[PDB]
Amino acid sequence: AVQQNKPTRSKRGMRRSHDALTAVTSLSVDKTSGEKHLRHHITADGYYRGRKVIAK
Amino acid sequence: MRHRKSGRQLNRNSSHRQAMFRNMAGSLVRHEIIKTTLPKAKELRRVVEPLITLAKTDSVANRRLAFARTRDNEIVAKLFNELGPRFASRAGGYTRILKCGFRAGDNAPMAYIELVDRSE
Amino acid sequence: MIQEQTMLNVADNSGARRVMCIKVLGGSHRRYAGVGDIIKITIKEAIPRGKVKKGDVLKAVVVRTKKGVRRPDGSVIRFDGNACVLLNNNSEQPIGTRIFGPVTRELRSEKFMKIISLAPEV
RNA sequence: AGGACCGAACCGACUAAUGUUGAAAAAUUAGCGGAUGACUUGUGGCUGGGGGUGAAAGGCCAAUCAAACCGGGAGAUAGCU
RNA sequence: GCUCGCCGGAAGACCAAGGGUUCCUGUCCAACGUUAAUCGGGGCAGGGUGAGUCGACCCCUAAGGCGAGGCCGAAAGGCG
RNA sequence: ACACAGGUGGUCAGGUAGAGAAUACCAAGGCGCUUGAGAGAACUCGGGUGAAGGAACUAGGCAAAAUGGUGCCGUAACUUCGGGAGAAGGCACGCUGAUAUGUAGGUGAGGUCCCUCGCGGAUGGAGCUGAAAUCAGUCGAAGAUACCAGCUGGCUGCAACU
RNA sequence: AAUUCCUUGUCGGGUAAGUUCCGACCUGCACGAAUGGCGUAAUGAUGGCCAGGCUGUCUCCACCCGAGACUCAGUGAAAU
RNA sequence: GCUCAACGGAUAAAAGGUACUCCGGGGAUAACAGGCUGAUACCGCCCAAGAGUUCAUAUCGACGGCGGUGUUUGGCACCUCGAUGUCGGCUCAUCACAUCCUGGGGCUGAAGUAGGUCCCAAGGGUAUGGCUGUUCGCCAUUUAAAGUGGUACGCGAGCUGGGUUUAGAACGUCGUGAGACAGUUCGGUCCCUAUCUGCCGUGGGCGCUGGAGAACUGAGGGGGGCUGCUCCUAGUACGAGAGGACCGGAGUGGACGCAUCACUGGUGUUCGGGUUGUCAUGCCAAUGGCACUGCCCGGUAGCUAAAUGCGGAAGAGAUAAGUGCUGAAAGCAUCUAAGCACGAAACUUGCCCCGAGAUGAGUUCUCCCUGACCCUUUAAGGGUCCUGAAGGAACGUUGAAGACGACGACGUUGAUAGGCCGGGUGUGUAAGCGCAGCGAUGCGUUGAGCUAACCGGUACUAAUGAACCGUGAGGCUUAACCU
Repeated sequence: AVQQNKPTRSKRGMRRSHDALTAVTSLSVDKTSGEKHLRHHITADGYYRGRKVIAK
Repeated sequence: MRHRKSGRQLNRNSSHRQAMFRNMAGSLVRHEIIKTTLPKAKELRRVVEPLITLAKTDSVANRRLAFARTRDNEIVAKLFNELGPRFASRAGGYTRILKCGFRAGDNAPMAYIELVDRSE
Repeated sequence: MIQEQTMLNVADNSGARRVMCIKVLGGSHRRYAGVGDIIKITIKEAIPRGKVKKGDVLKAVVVRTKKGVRRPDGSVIRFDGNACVLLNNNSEQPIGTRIFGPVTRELRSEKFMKIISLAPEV
């Protein structure tokens, strides 16, 4: 009751075809600044949705 | 299973989550913004909003409460004096949540929780 | 609930506190007995003033349940003991002269009214 | 007074469960039990191969044992593989 | 720094065997701790082990080992 | 073999409760981990809840739950007269008052006393400490309130008991 | 019967029934006095048969709590 | 001259035992299972000494004969001894039909009800209690039945492990004895990191071709299928009577299966209150943490069965056995040949659910798009710019939707999740103040105080412009219409 003969490398390619990670393109920008973020978090500059959320 | 239980069981035993979120309530009122995981930022809202509602009335009988789980030497004058007009007098909506992104080097979602009014 | 291998008190006059339920009847597979419906009993103690023998196999009917009588409105009428009364297997009818039980509507739904009605309790 | 009734420390194997490519070279969790004795124990010794040790199973003798382990005769012998 | 939690006959304190540079400050982050590592019993340096009286030795010696003169044995070895 | 749920010698064990080294909150003291984040389904492991029925389950009450403290009562057969026996079967328990406004148990000044002088000796009972228990009345679901803490009876092969 | 096929002998008791249990019997194919005989209590890590309490063993499970089944990141196997 | 006679003789000199062992070889060789055969086994048919008060053949059969079966008890020694778990116990399948029950009805020593016997049929069904290792057996009560067989006399990469079939013990017997035993009991393990074929939910492609969106077809598959009790017809048929039925005409049940949480129970570790030990806010009160959710006493929302509601349909089509019409081969006769008609719990629909990968890739409606340039040179292929509809994706708030995915609600054209407000269910009259009572404790202010899920109210907190994917009327033809 063990694997006998090796599975095909096309079948290995097809089982690996089900990937869903994205290249995140395009990234979103703030309504007052062209700085990039994912569609629901803050920028690393304190800008967010044209509101400004973290001071310096 | 869970067919009316809307409480998040989150991670580790209930007695940890109790101790931790009762400590985090003291940590939140001290600095008025705290950073943690998105699940922890939302689970800190539970029973702390009723605790803010509890801090509104300045009567000597209500001054007996808000004292069983979270204590600190520097809230003793704000209790039953400021927490009303600053927060509890709003009638709900005492906090704000916002995801700040991911955790350093790993896929954990990170957020900040703040109080709905900032001191002037 | 009354079932196979249950020991009960008996509603028959000069009957002992101990009679054994050997079958719940109904021909098909059955879990528990039912009020106003038959059950198979053996006598585990006999009282000399009574009209039964120890170790004898007899027919009975359930006359009070701790589960209560409750079909028509869901409003329960309840009792503080489980008991049956003894029936003859050929001539029919309750074998005793008095019954110790509430003698409810489903017992008068049987052919027995003449020998149960000395004391109605509900 | 006690090869005495229950019982900590101390000891310890009987049932049950978990564990069983484990934390594991035999433990873990719960209970029942041994506890002035024909007992237990800290420390150092003494008993060896057909010999030891055993209120005695051919059990135990450093995981091994109807005869331990290592090194030699030994590349012994196999009408067989 | 403030706050919380658990153990509290231990999840504490002291002594010993057995191990062996482990102690401390001063830094370093390749490898190690089956990670992150800025920490470290890890790397690599530098500093540290002050005794008449403490544990050992002293002096006697149990079990046991050795063993003269002497004995047994080719002998290894052994008795007393 | 490991920074391994393991193995391992000697000395120590306060407060409150409690007979107590059981057992908990604690004390002094210590640690918060050498993968983390989260989630949550059939199923896997243990613990918790248990209606009405109950040993029917099973080879077997195994396992599990109930009993559980100790002062006063009350106890069979058999027996090596010891035992069986905590047989079996019952009462009481907080708090306060009234029993003994605190009894039993332990401890005890001066004086009387005997001398030798003297850390006197010895006789005694003012004082100190202090169980376990009882009864009434009121309160609770429940007072041996938690942890801790005995299932009971009968027939019988065989084996002295430890 | 720790000794006995057919045997659950044969009878009695317990039981709705009972190859089990308790008690007798003799016709032991083959017990027997130190290779001992027979009996008695507390007692037995002893075995068989019943009664009661209590109870999720079971009718029949139903729902919880703490840990795995899932998933993502870090470090990433073995038998075959 | 050696019965060395094991005789063609292994040495002035050699016997037994191993289930305590153990070594090399093996289905060459047995056992538990696979094949072959069917004497044995159970059954039928030819046939008939007889039984069946008559009568051989309703029913049953001595004798002789010829088969039906694979299928047992045996025979047999092929493939298996580098290792097919055996009996019984639990838990659960699939195929036969030699039919126990359920539907059909024939023959009869069948008036009727029945009994005896026969065969069309495997769609549904086919207990429970005690004794034993247990099948096998026995006993008590239930039943529409308490059918038989194949599948290693079905289910150990299934559960159990008492017997048989481990080391140790203990009894009876045989032997000189180690041993041996158609003599027997006590204690005695049950392993598994799931690869491939399979099964059961669920993502993602390719496809119908210019792209999207909403929904529905039915070639085909699955599910479903029996039955207990009672009453009317009716005391009808048959029959003095005794006794007592088909035919169709309803109601009511169980195992079993489904659904909801409304009742009745249960549980309900986000909650109300009492309490023993103790710690903590200085201490006291009030109050909280721990001690198994300390002990509990309880429980909303929810879920659940032990609760309640319901369930295996009516109808249509077509058959087998079987009954027939009309009729020729056989001028009669004949269910068959030509030609017509009926019939079973079977068979197929209808019912209920799936279902175009039905590649044999179904079908309607709606939405949208009317741009140019270059190269080889070409009805083929490649490149460039311009800037893009319909729609999707992203993102929340989170769910009655989940392991991951897939899917619902909606996102200020805002009640999607929460808090807050008014109240429910459920707890139980507290605190603070005083009073009665040495006091425990009780009393008034007080139906106090407390709240989550249920009901209603409310923008108080939170919920991006829209980037990105998607572009420009989309190849050929048969036939008709519009232009």
